[PDB]
Amino acid sequence: ALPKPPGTPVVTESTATSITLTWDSGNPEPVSYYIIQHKPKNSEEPYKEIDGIATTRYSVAGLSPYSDYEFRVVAVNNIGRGPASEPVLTQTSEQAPSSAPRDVQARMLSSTTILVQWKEPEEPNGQIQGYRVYYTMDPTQHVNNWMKHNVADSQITTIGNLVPQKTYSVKVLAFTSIGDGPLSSDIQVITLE
Repeated sequence: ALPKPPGTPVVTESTATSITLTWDSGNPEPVSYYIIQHKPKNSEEPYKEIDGIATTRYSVAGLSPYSDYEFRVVAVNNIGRGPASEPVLTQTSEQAPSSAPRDVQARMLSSTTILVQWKEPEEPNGQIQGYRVYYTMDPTQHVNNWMKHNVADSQITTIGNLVPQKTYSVKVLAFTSIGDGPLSSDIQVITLE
């Protein structure tokens, strides 16, 4: 007869871009192979299908970081294709952001304070936990020797105690739990009233 549905698949490995599934055959007799059905959790469209999986374990790659996914497994034998299992829900791991905060802007508020603001990076790869604002009077320095101000998840901050009539270079990165993303390319702001 046709195969019965495989056992509900179990996620046993995950990375930022892959999910590894294992399942029970769900069947008394041997199965020829399996088909994995996968989609984003909140897609309302039909599952995509990976055909011809010859074992009861498979890693689905390259998915995107910090994303919700739905999977099912289908068994096939010589008679044909059985019903899909019950779905499993899961989520790929986070990464550091892989793009810079966008539209980074700064303007003078006084001779000693500026206003810095930006937009969220397009590629956060995770929950943004905060931003780090780098600023200096000498941008030839390594960024780790610039002055630094840490911020929570936000898009605007003020920075004070600046020396008047100076060009300050400013760079901003976002960070997730995993790590720091890239720095925006330098902008300049002058402490001139």
